[PDB]
Amino acid sequence: RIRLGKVVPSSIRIVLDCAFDDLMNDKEINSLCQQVTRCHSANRTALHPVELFATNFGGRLKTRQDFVLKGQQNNWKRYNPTTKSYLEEFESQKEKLVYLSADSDNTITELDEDKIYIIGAIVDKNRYKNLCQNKASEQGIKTAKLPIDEYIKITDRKILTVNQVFEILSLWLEYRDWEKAFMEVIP
Repeated sequence: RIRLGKVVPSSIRIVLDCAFDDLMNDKEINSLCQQVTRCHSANRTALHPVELFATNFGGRLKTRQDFVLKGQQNNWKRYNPTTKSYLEEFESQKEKLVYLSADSDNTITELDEDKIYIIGAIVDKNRYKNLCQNKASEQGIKTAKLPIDEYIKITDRKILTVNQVFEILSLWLEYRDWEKAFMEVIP
């Protein structure tokens, strides 16, 4: 791709919620692990890089990572992995958390610089009905989906990966146009 303009970092924080390794087999972990790297690489070159968080980061996911990258991950900026839940890291900013979920009745129309956007670090999330709605709802936090229904077939929407959702958000900061952003990532 070709990026127009000067790189200005963003205040926004984006959290990969990695507490779902109960759910996946090894192959799915291996695949999640690659999508995590991919989020970081798209962040590395964004026009407006965020602070990327990996919460509840551990277990088979951390293992697969160190296995594949052999330590390069520790050199990643602006990248904050932590065993703590996003609920802990952001104890003082709970009302600033937004859990993204295709099942929300809310829709993002813009991202705010003061907010914290969560992506469930889960593969084939389609086997799990309302999985991320249930979780955030139970926590008292707001959920929202991306405003992309006019651009994606409902059966493809459910198939969007963790880096795809990240890339859409990152690319939105650059173009401030949800359709330019979406099209850049999908076709």
